[PDB]
Amino acid sequence: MTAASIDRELVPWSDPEFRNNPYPWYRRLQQDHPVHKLEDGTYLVSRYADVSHFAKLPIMSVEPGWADAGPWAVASDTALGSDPPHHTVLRRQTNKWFTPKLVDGWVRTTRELVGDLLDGVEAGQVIEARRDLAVVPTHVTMARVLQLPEDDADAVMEAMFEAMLMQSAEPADGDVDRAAVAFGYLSARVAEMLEDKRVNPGDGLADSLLDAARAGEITESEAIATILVFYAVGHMAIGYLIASGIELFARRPEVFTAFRNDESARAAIINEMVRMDPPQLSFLRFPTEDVEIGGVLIEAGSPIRFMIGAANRDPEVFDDPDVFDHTRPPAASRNLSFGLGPHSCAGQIISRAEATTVFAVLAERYERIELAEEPTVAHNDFARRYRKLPIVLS
Ligand code: HEM
Repeated sequence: MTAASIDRELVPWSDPEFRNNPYPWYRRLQQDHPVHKLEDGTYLVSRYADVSHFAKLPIMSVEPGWADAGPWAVASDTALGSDPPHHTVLRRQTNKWFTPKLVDGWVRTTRELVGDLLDGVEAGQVIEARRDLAVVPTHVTMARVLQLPEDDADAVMEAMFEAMLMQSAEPADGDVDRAAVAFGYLSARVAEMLEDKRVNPGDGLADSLLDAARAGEITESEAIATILVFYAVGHMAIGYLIASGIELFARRPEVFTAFRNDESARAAIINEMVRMDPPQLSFLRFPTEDVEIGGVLIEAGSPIRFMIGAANRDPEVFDDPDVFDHTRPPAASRNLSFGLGPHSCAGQIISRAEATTVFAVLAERYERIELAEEPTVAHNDFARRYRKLPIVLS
């Protein structure tokens, strides 16, 4: 045995079966190696109590990983790659556009587009739900908040699929070059859109970010990067959650019937979907001083990968963690899928309302969702993805 063969036994990042369902390997990792140092120097932290306490500490920086991330170093000029104090100012620029009463307006776009798609079908028609119920409605919702052209969902989704390959812990040969191609496309399309906006300003979130850079609250590079990331990821993790929830309502029709029959249960159904199938499985921090976790001394500047998916199945927190149950008590009703601490997801309020909206419009019209064929997926060790989800509604 070697350190490398031990790591492959515990977390075979490239293995198709581990990509399709990592949860059996997470259970072993969490039981026997809850703070595990990989041969590359990354520490894997997988117990809920340890991720929830340590990952949000102020000593946990987000700067080093994104700064060294090649094509992804665009995130250094956003909240995702910025520490406080300037992190607070970058987040106020977007948080102020996604308060609950503003989100109630933005998700009218999601409702209108789902209603258009459903009005157009014949009875028994196969709907490709990944594009038509998840990616297009969410892309256009966010493009309309930004006040950017809304017609490019398919190329933006292809670009982001290519850009996410290199976020694997074991990128394939060529994956960093695929991300440079993808970001080259998105940066050129955003530059063309913002040149049009300079000449003809509107009053959306992209104009608010450009005004904040002109006022000196953020830099021009931070305005442009934040517009690019909200535009490009508006469809992505939220499109995965909507497709995952549609597959759950087909495989477990009694959950869709409960969603139909009890409005007061709808948030908790969605949150149980989110606990069980997080679209992002982990995230990195780099502590600014030495820190002991699980009796292991981690030196300043080491990479710590907090394993969200593994934590969300911790039987110290959730009884029968592999069973879907939307009636868990208040102390076992929350999860780490939108992160925590200052970098908790800047899309959380709009994402929960977009999923609520797509599921509510389907429940207004239909009693049952069925899979027309098995779904086609393209998961890796970092991010989950559907390629195709053909369904029939009745
Ligand atoms: C409208 C869609 C979304 C947008 C625009 C969006 C945007 C962002 C941004 C800008 C951040 C960084 C915030 C900061 O560093 O202060 C973030 C963090 C995060 N998001 Fe989202 N997000 C979206 C949907 C989702 C969904 C649906 C999930 C999972 C259910 C998700 C999971 C996460 C996680 C786990 C983080 C924390 C990453 C870290 O701490 O390093 N996001 N999101």
